[PDB]
Amino acid sequence: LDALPRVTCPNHPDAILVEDYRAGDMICPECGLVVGDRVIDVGSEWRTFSNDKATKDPSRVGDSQNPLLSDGD
Amino acid sequence: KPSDLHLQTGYKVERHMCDGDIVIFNRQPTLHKMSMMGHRVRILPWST
Amino acid sequence: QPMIYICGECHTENEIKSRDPIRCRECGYRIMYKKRTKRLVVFDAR
Amino acid sequence: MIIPVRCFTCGKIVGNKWEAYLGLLQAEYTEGDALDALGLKRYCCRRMLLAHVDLIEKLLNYAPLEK
Amino acid sequence: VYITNFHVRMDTLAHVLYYPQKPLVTTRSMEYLRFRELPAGINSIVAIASYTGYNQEDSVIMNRSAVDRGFFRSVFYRSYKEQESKKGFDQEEVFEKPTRETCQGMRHAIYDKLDDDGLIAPGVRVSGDDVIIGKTVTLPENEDELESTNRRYTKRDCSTFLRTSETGIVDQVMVTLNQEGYKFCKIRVRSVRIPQIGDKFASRHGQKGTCGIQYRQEDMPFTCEGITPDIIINPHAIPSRMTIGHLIECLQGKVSANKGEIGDATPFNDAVNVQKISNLLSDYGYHLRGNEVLYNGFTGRKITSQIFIGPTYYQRLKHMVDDKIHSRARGPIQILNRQPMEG
Amino acid sequence: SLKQRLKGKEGRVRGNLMGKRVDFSARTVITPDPNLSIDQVGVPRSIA
Amino acid sequence: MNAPPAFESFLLFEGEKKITINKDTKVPNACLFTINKEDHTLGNIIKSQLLKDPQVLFAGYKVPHPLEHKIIIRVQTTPDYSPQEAFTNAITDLISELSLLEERFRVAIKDKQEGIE
Amino acid sequence: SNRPVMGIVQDTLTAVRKFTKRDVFLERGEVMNLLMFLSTWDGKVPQP
Amino acid sequence: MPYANQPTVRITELTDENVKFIIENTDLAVANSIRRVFIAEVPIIAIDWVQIDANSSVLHDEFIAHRLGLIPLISDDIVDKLQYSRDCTCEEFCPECSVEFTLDVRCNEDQTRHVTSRDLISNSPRVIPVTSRNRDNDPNDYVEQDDILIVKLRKGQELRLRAYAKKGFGKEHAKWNPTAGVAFEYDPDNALRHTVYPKPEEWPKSEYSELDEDESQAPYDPNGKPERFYYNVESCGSLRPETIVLSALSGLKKKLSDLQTQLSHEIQSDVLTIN
Ligand SMILES: [Zn+2]
Ligand SMILES: [Zn+2]
Ligand SMILES: [Zn+2]
Ligand SMILES: [Zn+2]
Repeated sequence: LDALPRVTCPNHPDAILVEDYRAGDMICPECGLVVGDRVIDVGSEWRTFSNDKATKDPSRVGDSQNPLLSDGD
Repeated sequence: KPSDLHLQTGYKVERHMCDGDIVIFNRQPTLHKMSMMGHRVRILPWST
Repeated sequence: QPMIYICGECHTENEIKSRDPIRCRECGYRIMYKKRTKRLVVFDAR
Repeated sequence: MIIPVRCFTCGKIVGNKWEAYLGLLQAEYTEGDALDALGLKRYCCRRMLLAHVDLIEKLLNYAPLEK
Repeated sequence: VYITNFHVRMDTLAHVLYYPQKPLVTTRSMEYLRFRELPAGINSIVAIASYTGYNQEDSVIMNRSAVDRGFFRSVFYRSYKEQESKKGFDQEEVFEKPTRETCQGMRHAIYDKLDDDGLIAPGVRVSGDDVIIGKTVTLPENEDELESTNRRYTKRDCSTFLRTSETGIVDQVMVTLNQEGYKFCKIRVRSVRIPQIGDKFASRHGQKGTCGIQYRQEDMPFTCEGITPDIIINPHAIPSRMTIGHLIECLQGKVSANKGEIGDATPFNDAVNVQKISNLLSDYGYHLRGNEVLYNGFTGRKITSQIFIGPTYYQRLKHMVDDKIHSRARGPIQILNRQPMEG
Repeated sequence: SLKQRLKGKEGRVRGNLMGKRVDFSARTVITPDPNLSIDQVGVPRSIA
Repeated sequence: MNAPPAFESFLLFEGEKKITINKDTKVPNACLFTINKEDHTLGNIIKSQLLKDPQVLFAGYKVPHPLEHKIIIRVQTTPDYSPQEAFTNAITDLISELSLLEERFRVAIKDKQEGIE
Repeated sequence: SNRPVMGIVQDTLTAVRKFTKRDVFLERGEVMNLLMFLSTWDGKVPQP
Repeated sequence: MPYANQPTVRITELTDENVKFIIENTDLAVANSIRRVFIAEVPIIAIDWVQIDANSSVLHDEFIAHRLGLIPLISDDIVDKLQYSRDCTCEEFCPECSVEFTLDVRCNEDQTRHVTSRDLISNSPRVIPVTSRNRDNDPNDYVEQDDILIVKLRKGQELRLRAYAKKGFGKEHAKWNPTAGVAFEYDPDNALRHTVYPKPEEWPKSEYSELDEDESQAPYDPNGKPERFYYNVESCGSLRPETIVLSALSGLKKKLSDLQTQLSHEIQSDVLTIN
């Protein structure tokens, strides 16, 4: 079970799958069989995605932490 | 086809919370024993 | 859509199809106003 | 701020009496006289007209009022 | 209300009143503090009565027909802002209007209420699902190649969606730039607020009370001519907290209403507010103690007790009952400990 | 570090074992209603 | 709006009914009526018409909840006189009484086109 | 403390001592109205 | 039923804004039920649907639309013939019920212009609008004859909006209330002794106790009966006072006749017989 791009259904090959925000489920249009295993939500983690800092505060916190570069002086 | 769904015996339906359900009604914060008792639901308008 | 913002000083519209940085003629400030939505909106009198 | 029509207690009109109450005070400086000639008799109607300020005169004094 | 210019200010928490009526029984000390010009409520007639026993423990009973006429009708003014800042060297935000196929990451919402520029126009029935500010950003660019163009490429949907709680309408749209040098936007959401059952209220004497229940005008008692009360307070709420001053405003407001003069409420006067004020009320054609009898609104039987009626100035707290609710069956779950979100 | 996440200073003890969040719950504003029974609790329509 | 609309308080639905005929399972020969979408405006006049009639032994009315709109009527009469005729003769006496009140009301208002004095 | 926690005070306390007052005499039309308000009732009107 | 109480109507004084009458020989439940009909029962026509096309004044649209429906629209043109919108099964709105109300005003001068209810025209046929210099043909008004003022428009403010006039009554919303307040009083001497009146000397005499001038300080009467009910219906200006009673007595019998028809329908559907 590794060929899971973004759509999959055990009964028929899925094609489209929406991402509901009011419920956080993978509702399928042509049937409705969800895929299960809900991780973090895209809408709930909007402000914590990509630019998950306090307005431009890179310094990349991985090894050589240096809060400067851009907008940090 | 919501009006044409094949269902048999042994399934689980997540319907609404109808009347006659015994639910717990605590206080938060709790100070003594009789502060986490149960009650029966009753549908009524307004968020009260 | 002719609705391309409204100046806040001279109170004049621009009505141009471009991606200018909210620039306007004569007046050079950044106080931008916007028109009303042209759509059948149903209100109430209660 | 624009007194409404029909009081919240009874229902007698009073919204159209603010323009006439300000004119009676210029020629007659008496609160007990202008409130009687306007048909107001009960205490529920006197509360809506007396306890009401007209702040709309200070809002219309602005100049940027066209867009 | 707190100022005069209400169209130039765009604050996240702003509440105004439709009819800011000045209080009747007021003091001369607040005349210099600019209080009679900017009040916080109206002079609602509060009749001390038991009614049906629904105004128990910091709660009152109001009229449903009075709210329909304009009883404490406020407007919820909330302003939002989204800074259009950079995202790297060649990464930045672009205000545009993508489609369903030329972009990815639109959860489930569509762009049916947006504009070509990337914003919303004043007068659109926005809800808890639509997008108020639409914007996209890219990151891979040169990384995603080798027959990977199609139509969306790397267009990530980073639009600003409204929280599933605000069901208002856009009123004002302002676009300007700050000292940061970035062209941002600032819109305001206009919502209708009505005193529904459950909202938190207060009083000028300190006896706060939420909206217990609201009945019609026919279901409420009335006097002789037809004076229907607006707010019913618990009579037992006075001896439980020794709030004697609440009965002073309820009696002083009745005398000033029959006379037509702003009576002074100086707490250190020599006019004797016990016998002189009581004797003046009996001259107009009422009881000197201010007690009146009402009639039953269901059967028509005379009330045995005497309801002490009179106007009393109240206020309105900022505690929305529909905003403090929180309920969910099954939604987003975190990944750190497999637990729900914050709130 | 690794010890602070388990010591108790808002780690895996106080912030999870002694203070987490559950599902299926409601918290509004209570209102008096003596006409109801001793077990008939109020249930709003929006919550239901 | 979280609460019901303004028209739901009086307008019925396609699956709801007005008056409901139900019999009692306690005292012999009795019926417990049930009228939907109605407040205390109508329930107060039904008891008054049955109380004056000496052929009625018991008559009362209550509501399950004051915020809702539903009234019930439990009448108990003699074992010879059917309780269904007591409520039927009571609704006909009220209409005949209000009809005569309107007829006499139109005569008094039309007997003074100029003035009584 | 071997004592019940249910308390009946405030509005549900003054009307109790006033209903049993010596200066209280109900009429005939008010008795049948209160009998129907009972949740349960055998159906036996008491003797006046 | 054999024996029954007969009505007794004696009109005291009727005017244009209020009416006074006395009802005798009736039950106490009838006196309280007749007051609930004179308020929220009579069908009144008023503005319901509101649409704002263009607005550039100092007030928002949610404040003008609230004051538009509160205007006491007159109903002296037989409003019972209008069919409800929920029973017309047409296309939302139709000229048979919804009356088109259009507004168009523009202030180009420097001084402030007062916008009243006269600028609100109507594309509907010749139907009487609101009481604002149109019905009172007799030169005997107040001082200018007005009911409500929209907003004080200054130099550079326009106002264009559309609205319809649907059908409703007081039970649906408080804006369809043709009567302001209804007075009620019976037996000023307190014969039934429903209350106590502590020290009757402090209690003043009302305007209805003049016919029974008693000096015995509230006389007692054991064999009492609710007789002689006073009334003073005061309208707010939406309908003629003596006409509201005529339109309420006919509408009250229609509600009672519907229950009588529904009662016979349940008997035919059930296995119980009455004949
Ligand atoms: Zn599928
Ligand atoms: Zn410009
Ligand atoms: Zn009034
Ligand atoms: Zn129609």
